[PDB]
Amino acid sequence: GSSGSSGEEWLDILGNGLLRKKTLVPGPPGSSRPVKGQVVTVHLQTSLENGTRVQEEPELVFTLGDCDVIQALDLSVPLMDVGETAMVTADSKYCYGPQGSRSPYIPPHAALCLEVTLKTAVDRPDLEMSGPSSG
Repeated sequence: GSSGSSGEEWLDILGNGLLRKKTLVPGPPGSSRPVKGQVVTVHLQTSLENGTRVQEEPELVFTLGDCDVIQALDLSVPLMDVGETAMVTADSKYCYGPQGSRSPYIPPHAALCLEVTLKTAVDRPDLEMSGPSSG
């Protein structure tokens, strides 16, 4: 027969298998998934499949719904409730690309372990005296 939710292994966000998600720590019953188009602040940490931390962003902020961040992070944020620590493992393609990065630099086709943590989601900006400009 069939029980219902079949989650023996990581969760397929896209379905292919590249970009996956693993809830490390679930949030409270009061929390809930944020909205696309608001200021979401989480903690993303890039690390080589081996264990070579490439970067560490404690206060990562971006505008959900604008792909202003990694394709494995912006596609996971809206897949986790505020206060729930979830990890994501996608191929470089979704991370930086088959071409690599600049600074920090990263090798192509080189998967990277990223740990997403939804802290708070609001409309108001977090980083004062900061923002994009025309030029």
